[PDB]
Amino acid sequence: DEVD
Amino acid sequence: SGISLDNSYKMDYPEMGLCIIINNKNFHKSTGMTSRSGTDVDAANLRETFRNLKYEVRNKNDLTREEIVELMRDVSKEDHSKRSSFVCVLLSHGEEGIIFGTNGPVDLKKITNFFRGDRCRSLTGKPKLFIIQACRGTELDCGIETDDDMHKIPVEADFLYAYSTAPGYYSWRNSKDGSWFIQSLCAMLKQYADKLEFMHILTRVNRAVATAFESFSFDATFHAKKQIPCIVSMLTKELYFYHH
Repeated sequence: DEVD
Repeated sequence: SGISLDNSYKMDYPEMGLCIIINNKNFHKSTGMTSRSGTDVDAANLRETFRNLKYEVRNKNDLTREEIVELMRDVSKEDHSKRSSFVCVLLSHGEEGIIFGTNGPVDLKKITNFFRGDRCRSLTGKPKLFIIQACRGTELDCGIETDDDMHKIPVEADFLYAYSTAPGYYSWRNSKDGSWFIQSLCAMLKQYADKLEFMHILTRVNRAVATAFESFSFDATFHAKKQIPCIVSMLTKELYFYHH
């Protein structure tokens, strides 16, 4: 999980 | 003839319309923006989903801020007379009201303005859908356990903005599965596009993202976080991807  | 109702958009034009997908994965080193691992899965999922909805899909990868504006300008200058609608999907880094080109930011208003009722006449009165997978800020959702005057239309009318996250919040993307929102959007369009109205499909996407996903991180600041999409509608009629 990563954020934009 | 018989009684006629006009509560839904005319979606029986010779073509459904264009589906422009801007997939920005790799960013210029000087911007300091990270590579968007998993966006490839999103772009492929969207291409297949919209192809099945009979849209003329055009996939564009790693576009600069100049190339995004040029593409949007050129597309808005095309003759959409025989097209029912217009769809644009933006997959990139972002901030509130901003989407990132590979070398810098573009105001979302600059992109959408090209399609205004007065600027793109062949799309006037037709639904213009903007699906945005990008952050809208840096907030994290911690979650919770469960007189009469009588021929004009507004230039901002007939637009739908399907944002991946609420205003001011980060948007989540899984490196292997793709983004939470796009995964959910494609799944709901595949199952319900021939059955439900678009706002109802988007409401199912809201539920899917809200219930089935939670972040996992070794960093406490980014662990166990939630997300809720944001449907922004300026539509004047109901939208069904099918017709009689």
